Amino acid sequence: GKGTPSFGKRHNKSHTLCNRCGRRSFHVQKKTCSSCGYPAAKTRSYNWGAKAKRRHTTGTGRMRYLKHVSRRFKNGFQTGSASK
Amino acid sequence: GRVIRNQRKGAGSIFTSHTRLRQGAAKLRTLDYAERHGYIRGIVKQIVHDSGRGAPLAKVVFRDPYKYRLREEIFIANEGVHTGQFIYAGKKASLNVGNVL
Amino acid sequence: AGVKAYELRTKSKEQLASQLVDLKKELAELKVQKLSRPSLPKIKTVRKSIACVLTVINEQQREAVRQLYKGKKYQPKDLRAKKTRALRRALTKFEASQVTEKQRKKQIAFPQRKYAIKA
Amino acid sequence: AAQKSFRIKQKMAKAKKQNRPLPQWIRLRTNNTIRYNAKRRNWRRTKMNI
Amino acid sequence: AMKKVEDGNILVFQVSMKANKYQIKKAVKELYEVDVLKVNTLVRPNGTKKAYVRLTADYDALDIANRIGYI
RNA sequence: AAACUUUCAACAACGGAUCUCUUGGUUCUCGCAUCGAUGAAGAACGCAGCGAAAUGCGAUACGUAAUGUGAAUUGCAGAAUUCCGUGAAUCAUCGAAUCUUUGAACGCACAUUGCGCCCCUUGGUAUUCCAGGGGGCAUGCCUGUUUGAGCGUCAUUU
RNA sequence: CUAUCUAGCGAAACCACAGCCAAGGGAACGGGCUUGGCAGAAUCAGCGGGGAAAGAAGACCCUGUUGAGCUUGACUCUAGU
RNA sequence: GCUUGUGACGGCCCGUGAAAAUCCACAGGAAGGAAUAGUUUUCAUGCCAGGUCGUACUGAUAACCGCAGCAGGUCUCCAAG
RNA sequence: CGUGGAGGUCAGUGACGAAGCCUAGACCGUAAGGUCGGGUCGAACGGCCUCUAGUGCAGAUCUUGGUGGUAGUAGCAAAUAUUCAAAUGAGAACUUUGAAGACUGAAGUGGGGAAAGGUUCCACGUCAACAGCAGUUGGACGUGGGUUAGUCGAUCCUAAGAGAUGGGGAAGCUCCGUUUCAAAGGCCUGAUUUUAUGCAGGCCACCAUCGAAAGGGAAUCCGGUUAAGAUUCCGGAACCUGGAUAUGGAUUCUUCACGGUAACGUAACUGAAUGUGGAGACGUCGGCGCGAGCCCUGGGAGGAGUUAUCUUUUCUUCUUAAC
RNA sequence: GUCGAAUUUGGGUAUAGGGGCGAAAGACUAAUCGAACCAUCUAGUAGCUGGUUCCUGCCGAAGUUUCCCUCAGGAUAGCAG
RNA sequence: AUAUUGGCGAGAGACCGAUAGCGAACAAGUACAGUGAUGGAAAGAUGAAAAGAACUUUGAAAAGAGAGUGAAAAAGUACGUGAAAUUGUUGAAAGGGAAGGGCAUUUGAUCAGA
Ligand SMILES: [K+]
Ligand SMILES: [Mg+2]
Ligand SMILES: [Mg+2]
Ligand SMILES: [Mg+2]
Ligand SMILES: [Mg+2]
Ligand SMILES: [Mg+2]
Ligand SMILES: [Mg+2]
Ligand SMILES: [Mg+2]
Ligand SMILES: [Mg+2]
Ligand SMILES: [Mg+2]
Ligand SMILES: [Mg+2]
Ligand SMILES: [Mg+2]
Ligand SMILES: [Mg+2]
Ligand SMILES: [Mg+2]
Ligand SMILES: [Mg+2]
Ligand SMILES: [Mg+2]
Ligand SMILES: [Mg+2]
Ligand SMILES: [Mg+2]
Ligand SMILES: [Mg+2]
Ligand SMILES: [Mg+2]
Ligand SMILES: [Mg+2]
Ligand SMILES: [Mg+2]
Ligand SMILES: [Mg+2]
Ligand SMILES: [Mg+2]
Ligand SMILES: [Mg+2]
Ligand SMILES: [Mg+2]
Ligand SMILES: [Mg+2]
Ligand SMILES: [Mg+2]
Ligand SMILES: [Mg+2]
Ligand SMILES: [Mg+2]
Ligand SMILES: [Mg+2]
Ligand SMILES: [Mg+2]
Ligand SMILES: [Mg+2]
Ligand SMILES: [Mg+2]
Ligand SMILES: [Mg+2]
Ligand SMILES: [Mg+2]
Ligand SMILES: [Mg+2]
Ligand SMILES: [Mg+2]
Ligand SMILES: [Mg+2]
Ligand SMILES: [Mg+2]
Ligand SMILES: [Mg+2]
Ligand SMILES: [Mg+2]
Ligand SMILES: [Mg+2]
Ligand SMILES: [Mg+2]
Ligand SMILES: [Mg+2]
Ligand SMILES: [Mg+2]
Ligand SMILES: [Mg+2]
Ligand SMILES: [Mg+2]
Ligand SMILES: [Mg+2]
Ligand SMILES: [Mg+2]
Ligand SMILES: [Mg+2]
Ligand SMILES: [Mg+2]
Ligand SMILES: [Mg+2]
Ligand SMILES: [Mg+2]
Ligand SMILES: [Mg+2]
Ligand SMILES: [Mg+2]
Ligand SMILES: [Mg+2]
Ligand SMILES: [Mg+2]
Ligand SMILES: [Mg+2]
Ligand SMILES: [Mg+2]
Ligand SMILES: [Zn+2]
Repeated sequence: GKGTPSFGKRHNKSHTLCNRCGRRSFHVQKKTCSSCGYPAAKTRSYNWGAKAKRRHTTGTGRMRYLKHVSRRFKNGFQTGSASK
Repeated sequence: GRVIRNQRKGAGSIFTSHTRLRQGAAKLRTLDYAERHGYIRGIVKQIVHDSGRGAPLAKVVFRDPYKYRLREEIFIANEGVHTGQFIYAGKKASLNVGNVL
Repeated sequence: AGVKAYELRTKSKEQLASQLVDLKKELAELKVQKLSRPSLPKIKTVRKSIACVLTVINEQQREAVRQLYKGKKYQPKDLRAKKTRALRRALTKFEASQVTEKQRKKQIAFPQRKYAIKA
Repeated sequence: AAQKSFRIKQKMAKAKKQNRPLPQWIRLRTNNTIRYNAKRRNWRRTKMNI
Repeated sequence: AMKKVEDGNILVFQVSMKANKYQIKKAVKELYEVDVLKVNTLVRPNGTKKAYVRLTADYDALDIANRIGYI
């Protein structure tokens, strides 16, 4: 055993989907995401994991608000309207 | 170079006591005014087996002196104690088997 | 070619609500038709008309609340200006221009003088 | 499992909806580097891993 | 679904995934002016929601479908 | 002698080298200072007449409003050509909005699209039950408000 | 049932170049070198002499101022007490 | 007779073989209670509502894991002569 | 000598063909190399003087990619086994139908499920790739269709355990601990109805929450129906929970029922706090009793098979849910 | 071999790397165990093995001395340009 | 005044030129592997313009042969050029247990110079 016959017994998931990152790294019994650290308030990341930081850092999503912050700054955070 | 078995026992992972079937901690009544000054009479309702304990336990029901209700206590049954026997606990209790003095 | 926001802005909120209901009925009819008809693109115009009507309705409601809260402090937070969080937390111009009495006295007495070297 | 969580069923629904070949009118667009659906998945080849 | 409309007096609707059976019943009643005997719902494998709305015997689902534009 | 083997050439294969390309990288320099409880970064799921993605967006869903430009978009279909016009566009700009489910993530939970409580309102006789709509209910801390606790303690009636 | 022959299908190990010997000498056991024996296309099934056949930078042994597991009044420390 | 449910028993233990939600009953006697009338939704009948998510199929010598349509592995119910 | 790039120069070469590549064609150099012709090709490139380097490959069990001989070779041999005909089709050992021969032999090669998968289910079209032969077939490819619940599950409960809070520790990420050294409370209602609430009569607490699709647990069955769903749809027939309710019944002039010696009976037959009790709720094995379903079997009422002979015969239908 | 109890087994749960777990084999801890896996420190160090890419011309060795925790290394003198 | 391998906006280079340069010039932190932490590719070029081959014919069909487009199909989306290994055909030659090499000449083929 310990090879092919043992691989036949693999039908119980150690991890499921994480609510925070969606990676299937949420350890069911530990109730902790091995990837993002949920439910810890901080997002898990390590300076030895530079590639993982790059995978999950700012700019890898769509930046729904941060993408417009810069244009708003350039216009000086104006508040009125263009006023034809 | 390895942590030996008696060392591993202290972490209490697989060396904890199997307490599922146990009847509860066998204890005398809380030492109160009635036992400190006179006595209180309880009744032996059941003499039961405790898992993991050789001695049988006696469930003894006393009246609550301050509230209308019954308080069940788990004594360790002394030999000769029987169900339906009246147990007397306190300073003024008699020198009879099963009494708490 | 759909509704125009400048046209909708001349209508009362009841007229806008009625037009919104009519546009929703029209969209429902159009998507019923879509199941049979192959590739009708008229649905997009009605969807954008619904969006325009909703935008104008919200503009009117928000302007009404702005008028209600005009002048008084503590307006609703979605009507307050959205600078950055740090910018909202920064000292106002009044603060950070506050000076102590001693400082004001000495800066009035000895301001930076204007001078030139002339030789 | 036939008794699945709604989250699982939502993921399977998305996978089913995206299990399709490339639309044929793409490959007619002006520049169109896209040749085929390179992200096509099949139940017999690559598992979703939830 | 059209067979259900013809034979079972049941209208088949795609409905909001957030809508429950009460909401489906009251929305069908308001939109189409019909009495609803029963609402059964399921979530299709494509992730949308399908409602089988059995109208009461007072109304004819084929007639309602003809009115609302799909025969 | 053929076949076969080997060598060379031509043509054809195999393969993708070379050459020439280059909306990419790399390094240097210059300038600027702007994320988030007013909900960020990130995630999930959705949204187009015909899209699986990338990109965009959020049930107002490849977008609404506003401003500028001034006639497109384009793979097809459709629409329009009044297009001498508050007006095309997958345009630019962008100050008004929307912004599903989440996420520091905030009613409680979450391997559940699970379970409450409060207010306003609508329907079912309906303050109590059920349902729909709208608005709410986290924690630490600060200032203040109100209601309180303690023979901690003052005065006063006594 | 294979092996075998056929239709279809169709890998791998391995491969400096290759493949007949005897003796000689030679890194002291040659497929090649020297001297002889010889030597005729293209091949099939078997076979286990040889290819000091393949498999793996010998695990034995030694060397390294290379480790590691383990032990002990080795040297130097240390949790605890 | 087989399978299965169940009953009353009997053997065994230095083993005596879950918990909680929940439901009922009893003790008690607070309170509320009748005469051109009071009492009772634990009796009968009658009225209304019951949301959300799952639900297809395989479950294995081809739908799972083992690089695969792999002689391996992977829990269980029914069970004819 | 040769290579990438740089300053200068030849007002160098070039779509009338740069570079590259191929060429048992020619020339120069001892050589590194250089030059020319021919073919191919399509957009750049070279001589000289200098500058500069990521500048020259046969090896490194080198790296990446590509390709051989081996070699049409090893082999495609476990799970008893196939055959005839027709249809379809360009094409049939392998598809479909029929016939025949076999097997699993109910601890199945049958009928369902749990985990897992995720559309593989089903239909239509369809064969380039995949099914180590084939293929008209397919778990493939393309396009669509399909999963209907008050009663089945989840949801709720707690189990081993997990884990906030109050606190304590830790520089800190965080750790401990789960009722603890905490002012940890909602629900009844006198009274209030300046408002059934605050003031105000009075009753109960040694504590979040998560943790079981096999434990606990409110309640649904039968018949029929689809290409594919069924305890979910349809038809009929029930039941539970929550709520609202009005009759009838019952009860009362001895106000809160009567009967039976009793065990107890009933259509009902007031009952707050508080307390107590029960159910939930429990091991295993052995024989014995009973039930259900199945098996076996008699008569009869049908249908089928064998019938040279024999066989009142062989096979088969004769059923009854929850409530 | 064993097959009714130190039995077999699903699911839930706990124990995590000098740690666990071990009816004890240094066994097992996801084909990994006399210290798992992943990333980083890290292009770790190597007196040791392998390789180290154009031509021609001229000159042209040493394996010896002394010292070294030196004996597969170096310094030093010698030989060479 | 100083720092700045992050962010935003710019200007550059004796830098690299698709096995190089960031891992990623492209739907690249993608596909895919792993329970997981993590690991992590390959992959640019028809042509000025699709003008992306009407039509005929053989074939069940894929396709072929023509025709046609185009400057070119010796550019046919298996697309610029199109090397080598390796391969087919054709032609030439040689061949008693390898082949290849050096010097020299014969023979065949081929060729420059004058
Ligand atoms: K070791
Ligand atoms: Mg192992
Ligand atoms: Mg586990
Ligand atoms: Mg314990
Ligand atoms: Mg349902
Ligand atoms: Mg938001
Ligand atoms: Mg010999
Ligand atoms: Mg010899
Ligand atoms: Mg040899
Ligand atoms: Mg010889
Ligand atoms: Mg021979
Ligand atoms: Mg042999
Ligand atoms: Mg041999
Ligand atoms: Mg060695
Ligand atoms: Mg070795
Ligand atoms: Mg040494
Ligand atoms: Mg050591
Ligand atoms: Mg049984
Ligand atoms: Mg089913
Ligand atoms: Mg099934
Ligand atoms: Mg089965
Ligand atoms: Mg598989
Ligand atoms: Mg360079
Ligand atoms: Mg040329
Ligand atoms: Mg050549
Ligand atoms: Mg060109
Ligand atoms: Mg180099
Ligand atoms: Mg090489
Ligand atoms: Mg070399
Ligand atoms: Mg090699
Ligand atoms: Mg290789
Ligand atoms: Mg063979
Ligand atoms: Mg074999
Ligand atoms: Mg066989
Ligand atoms: Mg057949
Ligand atoms: Mg048999
Ligand atoms: Mg048989
Ligand atoms: Mg099928
Ligand atoms: Mg095949
Ligand atoms: Mg085939
Ligand atoms: Mg056919
Ligand atoms: Mg299919
Ligand atoms: Mg149930
Ligand atoms: Mg804790
Ligand atoms: Mg729970
Ligand atoms: Mg259960
Ligand atoms: Mg079915
Ligand atoms: Mg029904
Ligand atoms: Mg009576
Ligand atoms: Mg040993
Ligand atoms: Mg190095
Ligand atoms: Mg010399
Ligand atoms: Mg050596
Ligand atoms: Mg690259
Ligand atoms: Mg290249
Ligand atoms: Mg692993
Ligand atoms: Mg190319
Ligand atoms: Mg050309
Ligand atoms: Mg080419
Ligand atoms: Mg070649
Ligand atoms: Zn996560």
